[PDB]
Order: sequence, then C-alpha cells, then structure tokens
Amino acid sequence: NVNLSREKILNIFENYPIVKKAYTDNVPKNFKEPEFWARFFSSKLFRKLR
Amino acid sequence: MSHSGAAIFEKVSGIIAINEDVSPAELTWRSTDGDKVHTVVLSTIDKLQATPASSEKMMLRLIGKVKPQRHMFSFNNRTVMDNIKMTLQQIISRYKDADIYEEKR
Amino acid sequence: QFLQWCTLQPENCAVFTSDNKEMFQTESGLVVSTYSMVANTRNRSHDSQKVMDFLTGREWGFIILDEVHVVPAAMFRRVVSTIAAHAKLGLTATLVREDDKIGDLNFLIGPKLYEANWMELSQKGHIANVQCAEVWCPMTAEFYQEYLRETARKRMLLYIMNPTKFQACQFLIQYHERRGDKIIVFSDNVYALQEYALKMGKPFIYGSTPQQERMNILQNFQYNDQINTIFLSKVGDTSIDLPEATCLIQISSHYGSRRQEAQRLGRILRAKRRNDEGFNAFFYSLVSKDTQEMYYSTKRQAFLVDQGYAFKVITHLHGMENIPNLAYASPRERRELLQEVLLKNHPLIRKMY
Amino acid sequence: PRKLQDLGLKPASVDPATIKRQRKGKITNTHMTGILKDYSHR
Amino acid sequence: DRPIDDIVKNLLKFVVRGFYGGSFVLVLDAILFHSVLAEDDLKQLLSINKTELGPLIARLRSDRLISIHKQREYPPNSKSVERVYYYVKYPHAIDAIKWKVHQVVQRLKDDLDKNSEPNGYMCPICLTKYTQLEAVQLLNFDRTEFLCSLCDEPLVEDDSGKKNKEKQDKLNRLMDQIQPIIDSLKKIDDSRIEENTFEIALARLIPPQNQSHAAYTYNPKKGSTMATLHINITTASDEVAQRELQERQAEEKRKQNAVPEWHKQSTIGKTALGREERENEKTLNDYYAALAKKQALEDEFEDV
Ligand SMILES: [Zn+2]
Ligand SMILES: [Zn+2]
Repeated sequence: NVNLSREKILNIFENYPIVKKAYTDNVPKNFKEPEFWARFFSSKLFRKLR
Repeated sequence: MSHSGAAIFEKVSGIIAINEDVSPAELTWRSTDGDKVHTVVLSTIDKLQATPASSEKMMLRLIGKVKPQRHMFSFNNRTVMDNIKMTLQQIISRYKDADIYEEKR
Repeated sequence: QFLQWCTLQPENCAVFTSDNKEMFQTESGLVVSTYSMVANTRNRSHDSQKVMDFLTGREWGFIILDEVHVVPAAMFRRVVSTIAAHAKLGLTATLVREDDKIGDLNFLIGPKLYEANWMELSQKGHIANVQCAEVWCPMTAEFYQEYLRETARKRMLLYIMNPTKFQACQFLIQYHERRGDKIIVFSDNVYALQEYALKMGKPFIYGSTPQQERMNILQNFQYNDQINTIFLSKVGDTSIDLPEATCLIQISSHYGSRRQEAQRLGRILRAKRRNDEGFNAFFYSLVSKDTQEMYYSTKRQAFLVDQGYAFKVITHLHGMENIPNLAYASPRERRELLQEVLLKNHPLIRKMY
Repeated sequence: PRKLQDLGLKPASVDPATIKRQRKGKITNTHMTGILKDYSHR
Repeated sequence: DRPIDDIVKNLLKFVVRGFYGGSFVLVLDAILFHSVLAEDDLKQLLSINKTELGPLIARLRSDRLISIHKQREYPPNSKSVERVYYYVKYPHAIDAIKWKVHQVVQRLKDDLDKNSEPNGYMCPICLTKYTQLEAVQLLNFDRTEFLCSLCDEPLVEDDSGKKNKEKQDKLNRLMDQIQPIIDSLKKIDDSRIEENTFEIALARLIPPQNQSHAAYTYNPKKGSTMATLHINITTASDEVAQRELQERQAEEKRKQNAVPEWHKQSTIGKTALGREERENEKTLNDYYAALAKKQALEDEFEDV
C-alpha cells in the first residue's frame, strides 16, 4: 500500500507533465482516478520516470 | 500472447481473449467453430477462485455481485493459467479499489 | 556455529555423539562431543571405544569446555586428564556450585581469565536490561498449618502449591500477555508445573514430554501470537534451544541453586528487543512468605546481586482484586486444592516362551 | 544436436534426454488439542 | 509474434510446399496454425480419411516435420482412448532440414564426381558395365575392340561425362531454387531458438473445434524414468487524521513498553496480595450578492 495526498499527486503533475497529459484525456472520459493510478504505477512509464 | 489463450467453457473448447483497452474491461470467450460468443464484463466481478498447480484438473471460477453469478473456465496449460490469473487479479484489484473508493466518496 | 562463523570445512569437522561416531580423516580438525560420552566409565560400545582411542592417542591443541561449572563433578573432572590438550578454555555464564569444589577449576582448567561486567553489558545493550523482582506470596492459614505439621519433602510441595502464588502468577501472566511479552514460567516440581499449566491453560514442557511435542510447543511459542506463555521444568535450565522470551516467572526452584537462578536469568538476558529504547525484560521469583523458600531464594539471589542486579521486593500487585477469573479465590476450592496436595503423597521348545 | 558441431555447423538444438540425464507421537498437553498450531516453516 | 518463430514457420512452409504434396502442405500448415492438434482435430478441419492421412503422417514423422505425443486423458463419459497429439518440434525440425539439404548437396556432388570420371563401357547383351581400367584386360588380339568376358561382344560407349554439364545445370537449378531455405537457415543460425516441446507448445494454442474429445490439459506422472498494488488517494484533510492514527499507535507502543507500577514504586505500604454559523454564512452570501449587484460442483478454492 502507498499513500497519495493531493499535494503529492500535484507534485507528480508539475514535475511530470506527461502524467498530466495522461490524466486530462483519461479521467473524465474512460476510467477513474484510483484505477488510473494503479495502471500507471503498474506501467513501465512509472519505472522509466523513477 | 499474454492476452490470448485456449480454454474450455461449459465442456466446450474455445478461445479466451482479454479486451483491456475498452472501458469496462472484458473477457471474451469465442467458440472456435463460431457457435457462440460468451462475454464477461469485469466491473460486476466480486472474486476469483483458482486451483493450485499440484491439482490435476484446472478450473477458474468467477463470482460476481447481485444470487451471485458464477462462471467456469476450464484451462489447459499452467502458463495460460498464470498470465490469465495475474491479469484478472490486477484488474479485479483495480475495480475493487474503484468500488471501495467510490463508496467512501 | 563453527560452520557458520569460521572457514572450517565439514570434512574437517567431526561429531562424537550417540548417532554420529565417524571421525575426520584429515590430519587435524574439530571434534565436538559431550562430557558424559567422554567420561562414560560404563561399558561403552566398540566403535565409541575406537573413537575414544583416537581422541586419547591424538595430542590435541585446544579444548573448549562449554559450561565449565559442571567440570568439577565426580568424573566430569577426568575429561581434562583423559584428553591431553595444550590449551584449555572453559566458557561459562554461571561460575558457581553449591559445594566448595568450584575452586578446583584453577587446577583443572586454569585461572579465572575474564569476567564480564553484566551491568556494563546491559547498559551497552549487548544483553537485555532485566528488572529482577521477588514476589512475596502470603500463605493461607490452612496451608501454613499443614506446612508446619509435615516433613521437608511435603513442605516443599506445600509451599509451592499455595493458592496465593497461583493468583500472583495468573495476574502476572495476564498483565504481561496484555503487554505483549513472551513468558517462561520455570518450576522444577513436575506436579506443580502440570497443575499450574492446567489451571492457567498454557502449555508445559518437562522431561517425559516427547521431543516432537516439545518442538511443536516451542515453535508455537515463537510464532503463534495466541501462545505467549510456556511452562518449563528443569529441562529449560540446561542448554537447549529456546525461543525469545522477555518475561520470566519462577514458581519453584531446586533449593539454593545459584547456577540455576542465573541460568534462568540468561534465558531472558538475550532478548531481541534490546535495540528498542525503553525496553526492559522482567524476572519474577514468586516465593511463599515465612517458609524455607525465602531462605533458598535469598541464597539463589546472592550470586545475582554479585553481578550487580537488585531484586525489588514486591509485597503487593495492584489489580489483584480487579482480575475477573482468579484461581482458587473461594475457600471451598482452596480446601479442595489442599486435599489434592495432601493426597499427592532345540528349536521346538521355544514355543512355550 | 551433438553431431552438427562435428560436421562444423552450429546446432540450434540442445542434446535430448536420451544422451545424459538423471511420525505422530503421544501428546502430553491434552488440554489444548486444537489450540496449538503446526509450524513446518519459519 | 516472435520474429524467429515467423522465420521458422516460413521455412517449414517453404520446405513442405517444395518437397511435399498439397495434403502435406495442408497438414503442416494446420500444425503451424494450431500449435497442437489431435487426430480428430485434423479430421474435423481437413475432412481427410484415416487411411489418407496415413502416408501423410508417416512421411512427416519420418522427416520429423511433426512429432507425436501418446497422452490419454479421462473424459467425463469414461470412454477414454489413447489418443495421439500432433505438434511441431522447431529445433529438431530445422536441424532435420539442415541435415537433409546438406547431405543432399553432398551426394549430388558425389554423383557429379562419379560422372566426372571417364565413362567406360557397357555390354548391351549382358547389361553389365566395364570401366576403362578393366576393358583393357578385355581388348581383343586385333587390338581394336573390347570384347565382353561372357558375351564376347564388342563393348559400346557409355555416357558418363557427356552429361556432366547437365548435372552441373541441375545442381545450379537446385541451388537457386533452395536459396530461400539457406537464407532462413542463416537467419535462424544467427539468432537463438527456444527448444519447444508439447508442454511448451500448449501455451500458444488456438483451439480447433468445440466438441473436442481431446483434452489439452497435461497429466504429470511419477515413476517414469525413461504482488498486487494498492493506493490511498486522500483529500489532504484525512492525512491529519492518519498522522493522528500513527501518533495513536505510538502511544499504544508506549503502553506496550510501559514500566509496571510494582516495579516503578515500592509496594511495602500497600496491603498484602491475596483473594449561528449557517445563518451568518447566509448573511455573508447575501452581502456578496449585494456587492455583485453593486458591480452589476465444488472443488479447491484459492484467494487470488
Ligand atoms: Zn547411464
Ligand atoms: Zn556381355
């Protein structure tokens, strides 16, 4: 389990604009915030950005 | 290869495919001769029952939410078992998290 | 420990026990055996006699006498003669005996090379910081009258089996189980061990218990969170493997055995939680008041106060009346317990045979 | 798979399997039969 | 899928289309499409009689383009038979292709070399050959004609050497036709192939028919010696509550490590142990509106 606060996820938002672009076209159209973050944290993009 | 496999559904052979790009996610079982197509929408899935590798006959049970809905997928190879169960476990974990957090919100 | 900490090969290491009797084939190496096997003056087996011939015929460079306090015994003494070793190191924690033969180790092994300062090790955190306490249990009138009108062997069991020590031990078990402590309750009397264990619902280990049951109970004590208390007889004093324990309750003892007292303290001196700030292990010696157990307890603690430990006397446990299930609180059950304690003491001809 | 390298070619196959391949004792603690648990692993 | 699997699939397809007939092409293409395939599966797809697939399967096994598995299962109707599974072993198959085409080139060289020694002679009456080395033991007294040892007939000329250019042309026509084979062999020898078996080949199966009596589940035998990610999104207001909960857990740790009373303080003097905001926010809203106007079957279970 990991803890994700609003200031934390906003910090992902400015330091990685690619995650912001992933948010914008996905969370009001296809699927929601917690499953989106689960997909991103299971994706290779999280490893490559880390 | 990870999202496709061969399985037996209701003692009838067919192909299991994972439609993950569509929202909500689906498991489609297609009859090979074109007799029937069964679909599972993954939002209304509660729990998964599996069997250990020491067991001979391989069953995969899907239990949904409301009398609960029960689905049976008989499998053939342990790699198909492994990749199907890990993809299914990840997506039902995501859907359970989404349902829990929407209930909390 | 040899094979783990040092670069000694298993082909260079050998074991002389009952099951294992094969020796190392190299020109030098390690053999580990027991005092009884080495000093067995009984008619030993042929292969063990061959191993003893090998040990005697070799000139050994170093001998490690673990628990050297048993070396001054009757024929454990001769293991330093039958084995011609150039260097002799006796390693111990309890360098006391209840006879005056402990000073013979200066002639057997050698002078007292090193003594550890136990308080310095405790404040450096190498061993656990133990709170030693002596809990005074006032006997009931009936048990004290029966204690006065009996001989010493019945007197021992009768001051061990008093209901006040039942109540104090049960209260301490409940309190330290709420505090989340692994508790060992030591009692040499086997009948008292069994009665306390059946009264308190905690497992007991003594001499006649099977080895598989002992291992299962010890594993449950180490890992199961519902098993936080084990009752141990004198099997726990000798060098057997025990799980990590932080609380110890001594119900009975073997007279004034300072060696057994410090051996019991050593079973909680090595607790894993030493790195935690504010952690303290607990030693309790539950003794019946106005008996010879007080005399024997002071005699046992005389060695531990030489190491620097202070035994705080506890004449009152706060909460002894608020405990819901108190053992032997009713006078009729006390009388029943008194009654149990008092009533404790040519091939064809072979078919015929 | 072991003669292609004798003939000089690279063998894409490994050599097959033909060539070179291989209680319950008494319980004294009768008052907690079922409270203690078995531990076959650490 | 995997590029080397594509190359070996095209190599097997090319060799079965070149050196084998159309029914062989159909059977091996079915094997390459559906990874494992039982006899009833071949019958259902190809409508081929058992006696018709006989020579087909026999040739494919004798060239090891396909291999057989003799596994029998236990169907629910208990009418079990020792059915046979047909699949492809890629490394043994490609090694067989290399060995076959290599030694075919080798004895084509042998045949053209045997043509390249001079022709010799043969006797038409007795239909026996006699090379130039032993014809000179059979020449006549007139020193003009070679006479046969049995027929006593003048030896006639053979044609081992007149056809050397024809054999060279046939070799060339073989080589330019089998150029794709050698290119595929070069690629699969440059790259690395996985040694597949029946158990590996079950992983990428596309099933052939619905009411299949063949069950693809493997049955191991004894004695034959032949994770998840969970997150916690919060609105940064319950994070204070979570810090409070961790602080809480710190004071239960403090009572875990707390010193008891009978150890902290002396027990001698004690007895012996024995038996309104809504409406003013409405006024703020009204004042803000006024200001804005102013600007305006049960089995084993596992938890997975
Ligand atoms: Zn062999
Ligand atoms: Zn002739």
